[PDB]
Amino acid sequence: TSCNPSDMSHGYVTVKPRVRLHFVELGSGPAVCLCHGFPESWYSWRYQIPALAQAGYRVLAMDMKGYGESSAPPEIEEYCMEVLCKEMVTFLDKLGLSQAVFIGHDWGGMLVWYMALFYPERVRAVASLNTPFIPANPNMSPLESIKANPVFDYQLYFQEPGVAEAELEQNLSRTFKSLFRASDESVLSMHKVCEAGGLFVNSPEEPSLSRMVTEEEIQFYVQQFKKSGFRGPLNWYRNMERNWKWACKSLGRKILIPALMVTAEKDFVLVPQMSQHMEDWIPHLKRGHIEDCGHWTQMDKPTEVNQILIKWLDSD
Amino acid sequence: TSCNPSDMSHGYVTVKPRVRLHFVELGSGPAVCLCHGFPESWYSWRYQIPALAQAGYRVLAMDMKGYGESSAPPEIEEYCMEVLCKEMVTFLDKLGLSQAVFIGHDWGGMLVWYMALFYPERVRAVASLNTPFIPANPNMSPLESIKANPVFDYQLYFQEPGVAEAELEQNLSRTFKSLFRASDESVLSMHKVCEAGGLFVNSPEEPSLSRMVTEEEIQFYVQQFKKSGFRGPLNWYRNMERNWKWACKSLGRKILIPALMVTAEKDFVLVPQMSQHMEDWIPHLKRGHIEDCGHWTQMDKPTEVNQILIKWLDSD
Ligand SMILES: O=C(N[C@H]1C[C@@H]1c1ccccc1)N1CCC(Oc2ccccc2)CC1
Ligand SMILES: O=C(N[C@H]1C[C@@H]1c1ccccc1)N1CCC(Oc2ccccc2)CC1
Repeated sequence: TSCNPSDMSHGYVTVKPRVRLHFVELGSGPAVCLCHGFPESWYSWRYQIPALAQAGYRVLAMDMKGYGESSAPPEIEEYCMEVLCKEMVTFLDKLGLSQAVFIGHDWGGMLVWYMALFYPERVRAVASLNTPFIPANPNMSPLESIKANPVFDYQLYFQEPGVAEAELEQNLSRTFKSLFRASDESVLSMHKVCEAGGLFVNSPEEPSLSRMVTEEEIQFYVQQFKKSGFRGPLNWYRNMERNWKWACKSLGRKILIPALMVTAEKDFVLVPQMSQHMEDWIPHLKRGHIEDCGHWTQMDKPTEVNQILIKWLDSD
Repeated sequence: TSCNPSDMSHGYVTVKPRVRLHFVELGSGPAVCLCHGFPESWYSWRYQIPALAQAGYRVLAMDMKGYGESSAPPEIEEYCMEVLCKEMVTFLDKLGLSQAVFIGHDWGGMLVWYMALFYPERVRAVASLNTPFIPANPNMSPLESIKANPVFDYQLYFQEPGVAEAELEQNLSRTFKSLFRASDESVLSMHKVCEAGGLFVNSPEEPSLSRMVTEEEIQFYVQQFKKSGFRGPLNWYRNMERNWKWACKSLGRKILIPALMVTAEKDFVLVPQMSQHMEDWIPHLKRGHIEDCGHWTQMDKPTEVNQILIKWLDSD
């Protein structure tokens, strides 16, 4: 059911002089590109990779820019959606793939939605775990969306370069044990982070291991983030204005390729209802929904995830 | 139309603790594994890779064990056909490929024949450039064979470890310019190498640049062989008794999968006639033939090679 790092084919593509993307590859058949979120890894797809391969697909599980063995340049602008999207199109070009199915989770979900929006010729079909597609609003900028919804206080905390990095890097084992939990095992409150002076200001010093993950799996993430740290990954949050401006350019156009939106009942940041009017701009959208499932969808409910993705790939 | 290394996807698979195989990967569709000869590189397929990919195939171009970015262990036993084939099987396994079409040239061609013989379940179809399939003779030694063939003198010169390595490594640039030439530009004789005391004793000091290759292409080979040198590549020659014995436990089995033999009119080591009775053991055998084509079939007549491989791939 799971992947061992040293038993995988590891691929590397240079998308521009500074930058190479690492991926893991398994299977033959149509190309399916898996795109993880924050603060994760190709390995967050470890339960999907063999199941999709076995179901008849050629799986490319990325280390997204900023992560793992992929390049992690320091400049904030290197991680705006426009740049990240172009690099992924280049990725396909170097691999000689005219198209691929894109499946994303969290920030990776935002990525695949924009790939579908701006590069539909290169996206055979698109699926997102948790992250909805909301057309950009030309009237309200990104800063007025947080005042409307206090849940994203932590996002403000993530803005100033250096600050969140030092807390998250301070003790990597504690970071991942604190984050990677089932929703009922939560020890964090993304609500008054800036005032409290940190995400872990008063969560346990020695968190217990969640029933979702083993010590060995936590240590893999720990090992991976020692390479470049949290600057690249946190830079994904620091281009809200640039992402908004860019999203605003494709107002009129709609996603006409096969599409899947999967919601998780207990994800308290990417709430199911955020996706509810996606029919209005994607009438053919297919849906899944996972019960009793928190934010860490792939880890939390791998079997449900596998069943939903495999059924959708095999049909449309 | 060729390949630029920095524009290729580079793949890496650890097949056992000490050994990882490097490959370049381009395209989508049925998997086609390309296996070069001595002393070459994945790069020797530079004109086939884009053509096959464009023709609807997923091309995996190998650095064979001993070469380029693949591991090159020192021991001679690591390069016997049994170990090499087993490793190629592990390669497919970890990539999650149940089968591949195998296409080989020179020593690579000998490899794919053995793969077809001993691992028919993993080999979809097989094609060899220049290298014929001759069933092993139970009654005649490997050293006994060379005594009915004086052109294979150079093979004796290859047996003592360190000797040829030193000659071929002493000026890499001269080495490749001396070897990679059209058969009418030849500056070498493989008549009496042992007693003449070297492959390059009577060839020019600064050979001209063959018409088949540019200075830049030559320098790529130079760069590649600086990593490991010639020990690994030459160890391919130093297992004749073991290879013979291994092959002598396969004399009942025939190749039932689709098979392609491509002969090269001016290959003065792997002569076309050496293949002339192959349909006695493979009745369904397809053939290709290339006029005015020396040993370096891929670089010498890339158009014709492409035409032939694509036609046969689309048919069986
Ligand atoms: O912050 C996250 N993910 C949380 C789980 C990560 C986290 C949080 C806190 C600590 C560690 C990890 N977002 C919000 C930004 C974007 O969602 C959008 C953006 C715009 C529109 C719709 C959705 C991607 C997902
Ligand atoms: O030496 C080569 N290749 C020559 C062109 C390389 C060369 C030569 C000289 C210098 C550089 C490169 N082999 C020997 C092994 C096998 O030949 C056999 C053996 C047994 C049966 C059938 C075929 C394949 C061809």
